[PDB]
Amino acid sequence: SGFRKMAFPSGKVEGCMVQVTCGTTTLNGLWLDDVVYCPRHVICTSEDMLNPNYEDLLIRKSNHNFLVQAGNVQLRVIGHSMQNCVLKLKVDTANPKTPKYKFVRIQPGQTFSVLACYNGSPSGVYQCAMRPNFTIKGSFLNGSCGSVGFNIDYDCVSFCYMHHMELPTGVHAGTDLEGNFYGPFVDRQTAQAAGTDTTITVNVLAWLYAAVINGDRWFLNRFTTTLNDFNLVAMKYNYEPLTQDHVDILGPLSAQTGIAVLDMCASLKELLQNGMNGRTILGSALLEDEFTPFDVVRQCS
Amino acid sequence: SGFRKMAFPSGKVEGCMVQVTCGTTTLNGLWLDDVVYCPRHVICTSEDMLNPNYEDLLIRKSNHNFLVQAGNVQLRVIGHSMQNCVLKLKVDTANPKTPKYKFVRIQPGQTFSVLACYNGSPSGVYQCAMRPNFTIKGSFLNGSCGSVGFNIDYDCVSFCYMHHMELPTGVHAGTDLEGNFYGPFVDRQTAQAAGTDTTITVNVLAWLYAAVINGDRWFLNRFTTTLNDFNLVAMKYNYEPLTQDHVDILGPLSAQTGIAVLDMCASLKELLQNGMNGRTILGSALLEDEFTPFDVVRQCSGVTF
Ligand code: NA
Ligand code: NA
Repeated sequence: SGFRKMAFPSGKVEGCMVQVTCGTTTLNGLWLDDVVYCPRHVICTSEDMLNPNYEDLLIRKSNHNFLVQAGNVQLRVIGHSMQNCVLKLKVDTANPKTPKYKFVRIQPGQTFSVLACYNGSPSGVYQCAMRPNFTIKGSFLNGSCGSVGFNIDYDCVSFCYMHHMELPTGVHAGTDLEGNFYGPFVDRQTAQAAGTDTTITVNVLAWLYAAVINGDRWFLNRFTTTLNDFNLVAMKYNYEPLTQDHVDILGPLSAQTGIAVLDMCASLKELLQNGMNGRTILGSALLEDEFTPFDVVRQCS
Repeated sequence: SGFRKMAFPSGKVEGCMVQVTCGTTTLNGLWLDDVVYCPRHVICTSEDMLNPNYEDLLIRKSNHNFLVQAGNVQLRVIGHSMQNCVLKLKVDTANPKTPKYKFVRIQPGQTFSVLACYNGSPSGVYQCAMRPNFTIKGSFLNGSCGSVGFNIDYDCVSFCYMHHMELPTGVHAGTDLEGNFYGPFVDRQTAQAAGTDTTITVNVLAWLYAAVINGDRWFLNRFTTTLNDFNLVAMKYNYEPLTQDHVDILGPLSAQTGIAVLDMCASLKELLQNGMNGRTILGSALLEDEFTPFDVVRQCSGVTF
């Protein structure tokens, strides 16, 4: 039993982290087969961080301006291209530690693990979620750009996030591994602000189902609700609307515990109205929204 | 910026995990050099688990009774030996992935990373602390026995924990890699219960410093206190005593933030005596105590391995 926020084992990703340097700037890259992926702003200088013209900047670069270091080895860049906001450096050597992998674009509410790196060396691993406003509440210091987020299923690593920047609110923004940003953000240092963040409702309900599994029932009630009445209420607490897709995703947990999905919604509505009265659920005094319905079955059932 | 519960990168340990099978029981083993380590209760069965004699059960076993499996490769056991509560299986192959490593025993309040495995397959990693009552609040389902806990320093892995059992409270108990239990527990099917737990005070203080470093400052006040006066309040609320050594260990963070430890203790005192007034610290409504001062310095400085 017990319920921890759990991250994926990071070994398969550790063997892919490299250091990429252009002029004065050094950040992390991802070495897979004979390609190193990194954020394109590694070619940006102090002078033009507001309105960098990446096409004009990249055409002026030679292969040997890119310094790639895998551990103690220096890799030879033999070609370069840009795909949206991700730089792709072709190297002469394929990474022998390349795992089975794919690139996936995730949706808000989905969870993944982050391997925070500095100078191509791993610092630590943690679990997090894509917030509804397309940011992540990460732990990133200067030089962490290029760290990646991933899931692991069987033996296949699905890369879903690359870190690019921190916003004034302290939260973080990045791209998928095809270089498309999550959310309405751009790799420019002009004024940008995250949209108002909300709670991932389907994840909260999943975590309340996990509590019942693990034996906790003090928050249940005899009421049910209509989907619409629930959303009217939850929106007033800055909760994400619940869709019929979400209701279907929770179908399995509703079976294993015998509590109908709209029944559990009534309990959540009551918790928002009352708080926890000094009590806790699964060791937390706040409602947790970074466990997906999938994670809950992974770790419980 | 940002602050998260962060585990060590686990690659060096994933290369050492194997599956051990004896009779009906299957659990995880740690393969280092030419030895596999695992809990000795793998040789137990239904009849014996209530009151076993591990001396006697083991001399009855033969090397061929132990099926050791590294991925899809099978290791030949050529010797078996017992050290306290861990079984040592000698194999005919040294693990080519053996890291630089060391066996250490940790103290209550210290933190480590756990690589939870099932059938020898690493499944997840999380950060936890050795509670003052010598349990860990982990996440383990059947088949996770033999999962290990570790720290990393520079390039060296310090193995400090091996999981053995779950307690009726849902918390977990285990040993160091020399087979000595943490806490007053035995590897038997007998009535066992965790002692009453307390909160790791020096870690709460470390976490308050982390909140300040990240710009969360509402709980600070103008007041200072005395080690003696705080400890009488701490004991009142089931907090661990704060020793002078704890104060020195927090020195770096007090110098980096300008809040003396006893200045911060006053803030913690007021939080114990008044609550959180309906607001949070680093996104938590409870006081976090699973970050050590060293953990805080390292996440805020960016040390790598
Ligand atoms: Na209900
Ligand atoms: Na104070």
